[PDB]
Amino acid sequence: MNTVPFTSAPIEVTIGIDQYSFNVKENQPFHGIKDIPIGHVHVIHFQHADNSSMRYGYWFDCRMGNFYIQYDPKDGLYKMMEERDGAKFENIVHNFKERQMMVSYPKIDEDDTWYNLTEFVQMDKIRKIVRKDENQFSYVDSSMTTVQENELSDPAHSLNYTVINFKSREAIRPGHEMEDFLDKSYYLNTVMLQGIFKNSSNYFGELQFAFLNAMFFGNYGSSLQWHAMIELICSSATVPKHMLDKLDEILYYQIKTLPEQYSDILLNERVWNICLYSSFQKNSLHNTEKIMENKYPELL
Amino acid sequence: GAMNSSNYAELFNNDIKLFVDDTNVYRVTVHKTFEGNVATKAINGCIFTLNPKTGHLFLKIIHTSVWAGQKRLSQLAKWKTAEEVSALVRSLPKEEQPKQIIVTRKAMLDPLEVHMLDFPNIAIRPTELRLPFSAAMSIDKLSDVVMKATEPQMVLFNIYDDWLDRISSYTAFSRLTLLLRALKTNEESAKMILLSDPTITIKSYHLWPSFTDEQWITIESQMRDLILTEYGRKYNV
Ligand SMILES: CNCc1ccc(O)cc1
Repeated sequence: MNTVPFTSAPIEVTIGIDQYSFNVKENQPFHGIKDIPIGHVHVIHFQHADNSSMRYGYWFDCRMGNFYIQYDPKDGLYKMMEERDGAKFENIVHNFKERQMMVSYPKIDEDDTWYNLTEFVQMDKIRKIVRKDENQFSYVDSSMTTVQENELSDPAHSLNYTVINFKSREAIRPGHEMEDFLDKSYYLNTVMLQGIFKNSSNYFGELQFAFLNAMFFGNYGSSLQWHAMIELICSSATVPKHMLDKLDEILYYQIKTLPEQYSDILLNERVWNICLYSSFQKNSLHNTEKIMENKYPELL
Repeated sequence: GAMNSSNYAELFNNDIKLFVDDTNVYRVTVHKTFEGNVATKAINGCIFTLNPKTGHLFLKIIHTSVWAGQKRLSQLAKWKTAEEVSALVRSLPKEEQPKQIIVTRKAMLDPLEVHMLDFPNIAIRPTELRLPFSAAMSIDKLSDVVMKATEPQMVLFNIYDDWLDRISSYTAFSRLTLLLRALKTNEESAKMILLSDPTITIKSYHLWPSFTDEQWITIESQMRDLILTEYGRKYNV
């Protein structure tokens, strides 16, 4: 189990860690989160009591270093930092536990939700989408735009998701105009799986990262990216059977975890109705289809 | 964006553009089989591609052989249309390639947009107008060349005959759409009106009769009266 200490909590803020979150009052003695399960990526995120715009946060993996949070009153936000002095870090963490000023990552032992949401997410791939190689953790917020969005302005702050475009040079073979547009098995398997992602786990990883960014920050271009990668699979007639079964699990926990009051902006009617009911793969998403009908029969 | 009543006059500026109408590409008769089941038989069709400014028509004849052994023909028809429009643009010199292609039916957007992927500076546009270009097979010389074809064939016509010697493109397109509107609403009457006077003939190299300016006015009035009447009959007004 690992720890992320906080120097202080000078401004009222709602702190999230993965799918959990806590309300912290202005200058309440708060000094970190403990018992964070080692072995997965994690996201610690913030929404100030005063500005319910701009959700922001940091992707990190505790194995890659000792990380902590500290409020910056010039830039006005909680920043993640790395402590390289391992001794000085065990010391702060111990003294803060001793004083019991830390919340415990509140995992139920029965609950695999976070594992299911993050099965294929790797810190190494995150740092290629969020390029900032001087830090081992990755910052994301509500307002960041994606590379594809920018193409249609500051690239340093860009989500370098893999660009997917059904009416592109990349999407269609010369002479297979109709075949490939109706049956994207070529965009999916040859150009994306074997070409760019190399395997389905990296593909699934970016898909899962995109969803989490849309859920935790309402990042609109991540939502676009998540739907695009769902649609590419669902619109391919030929998909490895292992991918289909894992996709149904992936989508199931994502739908299960979504706050009910957000389905309106987070779920694209067209893609889902096409995936669940019109696509080649209508029959391959039994669990995702059952939970969608019993929870959001409206959108359908 | 979409072409509509407001941006209508853009058709007659000097940006090259083509209308594409796919309505007559896949044409069937529907009959009964020995066992009493219904079956279709395809007849020859055409892509109707027209430059509204110059009257040049690129009538691409779709021979029934192109459907042989193919499923989901109505969907395939839209892709074949795009495939042939694509090839037509790619056959033309650069300075004759259109800057826009306006499709009379929105289902053509995606097929044309994919066949034209590599042609990113040609804009594919839908339209809100109710253009009567389906009636093109009511023009005898066009229906004739389509039904006689024995192989895929491109036949070129000027759909305005020689009108532009004397009237504007705007006026020429308005005459064309009025004539086709009438032929669509009541072909038999429309055709009666055009041929009634045996002394007005159609030149071998023309599609329509050699009316004088005055006789076109009478004709156009008669085609307007036809159209209004049929509407009252349709709706009881
Ligand atoms: C020639 N039809 C457009 C097109 C589609 C795909 C492609 O790789 C190149 C060109």
